[PDB]
Amino acid sequence: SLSTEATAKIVSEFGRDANDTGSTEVQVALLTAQINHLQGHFAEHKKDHHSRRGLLRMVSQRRKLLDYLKRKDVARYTQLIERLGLRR
Amino acid sequence: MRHYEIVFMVHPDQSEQVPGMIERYTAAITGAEGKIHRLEDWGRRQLAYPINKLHKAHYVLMNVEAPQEVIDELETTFRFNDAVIRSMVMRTKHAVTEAS
Amino acid sequence: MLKAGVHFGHQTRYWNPKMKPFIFGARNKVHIINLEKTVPMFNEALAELNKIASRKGKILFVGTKRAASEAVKDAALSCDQFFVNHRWLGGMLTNWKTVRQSIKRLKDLETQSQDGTFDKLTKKEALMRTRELEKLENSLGGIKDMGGLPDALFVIDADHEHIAIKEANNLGIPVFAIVDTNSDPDGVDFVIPGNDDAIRAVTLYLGAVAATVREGRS
Amino acid sequence: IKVRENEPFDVALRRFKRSCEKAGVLAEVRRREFYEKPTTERKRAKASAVK
Amino acid sequence: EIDYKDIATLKNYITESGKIVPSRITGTRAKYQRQLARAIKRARYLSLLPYTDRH
Amino acid sequence: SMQDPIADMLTRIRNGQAANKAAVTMPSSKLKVAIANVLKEEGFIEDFKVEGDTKPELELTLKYFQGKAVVESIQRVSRPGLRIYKRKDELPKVMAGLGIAVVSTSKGVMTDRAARQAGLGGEIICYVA
RNA sequence: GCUUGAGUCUCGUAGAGGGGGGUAGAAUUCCAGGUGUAGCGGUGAAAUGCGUAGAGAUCUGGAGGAAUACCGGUGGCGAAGGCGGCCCCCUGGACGAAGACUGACGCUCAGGUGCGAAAGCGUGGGGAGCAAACAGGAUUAGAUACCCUGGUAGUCCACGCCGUAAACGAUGUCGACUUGGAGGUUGUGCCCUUGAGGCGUGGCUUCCGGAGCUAACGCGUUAAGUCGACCGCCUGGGGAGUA
Ligand SMILES: [Mg+2]
Ligand SMILES: [Mg+2]
Ligand SMILES: [Mg+2]
Ligand SMILES: [Mg+2]
Ligand SMILES: [Mg+2]
Ligand SMILES: [Mg+2]
Ligand SMILES: [Mg+2]
Ligand SMILES: [Mg+2]
Ligand SMILES: [Mg+2]
Ligand SMILES: [Mg+2]
Ligand SMILES: [Mg+2]
Ligand SMILES: [Mg+2]
Ligand SMILES: [Mg+2]
Repeated sequence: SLSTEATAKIVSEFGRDANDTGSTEVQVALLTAQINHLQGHFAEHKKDHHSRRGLLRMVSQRRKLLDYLKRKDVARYTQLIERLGLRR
Repeated sequence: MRHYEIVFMVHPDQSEQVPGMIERYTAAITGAEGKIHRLEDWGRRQLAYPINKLHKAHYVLMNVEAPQEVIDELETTFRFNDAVIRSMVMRTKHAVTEAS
Repeated sequence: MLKAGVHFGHQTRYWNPKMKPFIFGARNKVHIINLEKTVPMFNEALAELNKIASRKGKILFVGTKRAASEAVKDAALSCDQFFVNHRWLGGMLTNWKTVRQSIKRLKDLETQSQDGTFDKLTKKEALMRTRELEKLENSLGGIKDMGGLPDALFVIDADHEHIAIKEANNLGIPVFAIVDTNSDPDGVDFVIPGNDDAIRAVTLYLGAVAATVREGRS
Repeated sequence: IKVRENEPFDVALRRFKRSCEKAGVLAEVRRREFYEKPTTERKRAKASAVK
Repeated sequence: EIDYKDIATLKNYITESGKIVPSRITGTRAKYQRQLARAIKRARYLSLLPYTDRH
Repeated sequence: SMQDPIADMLTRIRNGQAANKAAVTMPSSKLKVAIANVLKEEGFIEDFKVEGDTKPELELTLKYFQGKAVVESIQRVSRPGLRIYKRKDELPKVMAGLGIAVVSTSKGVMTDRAARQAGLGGEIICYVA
């Protein structure tokens, strides 16, 4: 469900440092990652109804987390959605 | 990179194209920067039930480290080739040597 | 302190949560009771036991099992004490008034054993009437005469004597009893931990109880 | 299944068949499909086989 | 068990006929009875063991 | 969910008591304490105890009088789903007077006897007898 | 602000969890041929049916579809529906052991959205066995049935519909608390691993049973006990889940 190499990469692209793993922005980004990766798994298959349930979870998890941040530091929120590229 | 067991069994009448095949598949895997942690030319072995008419057929064991890609095209080459009366690429979890 | 040589504890799983406070066991799949908490229960035990025995002791050494029945028809039997060493004919307390004549037939019979009619009638009737009397004898020996109403009660095995104890509880009769790791306490006022079906913890305490009623006020 | 019985005797000796096949998987497959009802069967086969 | 190629260790978990022998008979554990079966099913496929005694 | 801790106190008590449990503990708080007080000061518990610092721990010593548990009953009354507040004249009295009601006021958590004397009133946390 | 509630991170573990593709043996039906000859088949008994154009029986080669024996188990996975040959690829969740990171980010949820056995519908395929309808033979007083000989939709694949089941544990979700006993299954720590184990410590699961609860049966640390948050639903039978 995403690689250690890949997940690490992004902690290290988003947090204070590798280790600052549970930072709002980091979670969100490594979710956002798996979501987009997945978009091609369910492109084919589509009838992978079960796996799909997990994907929505990812979206609704991310969605609440993004909601949190915004309330907390609005400044950090906007950067995030820009850089991650969503919230059209 | 992952591993796999792999163990194609060949038609007697195609016996000495086995050296060429092994040669080939390894040249294939090595080619893609993959190791090869065991090799075993069991040769003609007697069958536990006649498969395909004819009893006794030439086995070959392997244990490779290679990318889901060459292992892909292997399974096919195995189909394309109507001399390999069976084949089966298997689990993994870490290299292996000796057994048998 | 201890005096029970080898009664230590007894009884494996079959344990009763409520019997935790008197346990410190854990030897090879079986609890040893808390030896050092059983003896402070001879204090109180033989005490309010005797404290009434001098006030006049009427007892009921109630304890059964073809494996200690006779070892109850003993100095337990002998003294200021009555007893039961077989099947506790249920309702024998709660229905004494019916059972009171289960007695009249025991006497009015043995009183007539080497007396009354006896060697007469038929030599059918004979042992075919001492079977009437043999049966009665066990379970309804100790009762014989109850002169002073059942006053306290001492039982060997709490739960094995379900009925006995229950009856007491119903009639307000002290019930002194020893309770194995497995048995339910709380049915017993004066509770005595430790093994309750080995040839020793019996005799010991049993014979030790016989020694306190049998002497209290000369 | 197989008895390659040898020399000195005349009796069948095939108690083998009362160890597997025959009325085993045969009385079994002979009839009503089943489906979910073996579950109701075998659910009594453990309620029994508990004691 | 650990390996389907072990036909030697394996051939004592099947009957004459080749039917897998139930855990209950062999007294095996759970986690392993499965590893067992799978190793057997493998070896049957690679003609390393009969599915049947019909040969 | 943790949502109502005060019921949890009232309850851990009610339960453990019925389990003839010697002591009982739980996450603490300003509030839990003010009540553990009235509970002791009214003599329904032996004595409390808060043993922590970052993750504080209220601990109450229970009481058993005859054979019974001293606290014969302990209910919530206000609660998140439904807050109660009584003015002074409208304050409640438990078991006719015996047993008590814990009422928090603008001058701290105190019983009904108390608040009634104090001439005020507040949120009636719970009933005890 | 805080770290225990909730998340993120690391290495592993078990699994009929899902989606796709490949493949194996056993049997059935059918086709072809050897041998062989008057029956076979079916029932309670029969008959209809099948066989002299050679049936059934047996042996050999082949075609096709459908389901995966043994394992297999009050075993396992999933939110429910429901998921059992073997192999690869893609993928969801759960659990455990260490500590590291975020710092109340949580619980529930009318409306809304998704999913949802079987049957059933739509276009195309596919069709061995099974089988509503239908046909024949019987049984019966009747027999629009149960039984028999046949057999179409369907049961299978893709795509899209349908949105219901005793869809049940007839028990909404989350959290905290409360005596025990014998198992099953799955992690993990320690012990001359010196025993196929010894003692702990999590997840899930079955039986039994204490308080307590219940109209009772029964439930009982997987509550139907003790409490809290929120949602859904009930208010006599019939009429009607109808208009
Ligand atoms: Mg065939
Ligand atoms: Mg054939
Ligand atoms: Mg996974
Ligand atoms: Mg749907
Ligand atoms: Mg359908
Ligand atoms: Mg259709
Ligand atoms: Mg029919
Ligand atoms: Mg409905
Ligand atoms: Mg059910
Ligand atoms: Mg029960
Ligand atoms: Mg339990
Ligand atoms: Mg509840
Ligand atoms: Mg309608």
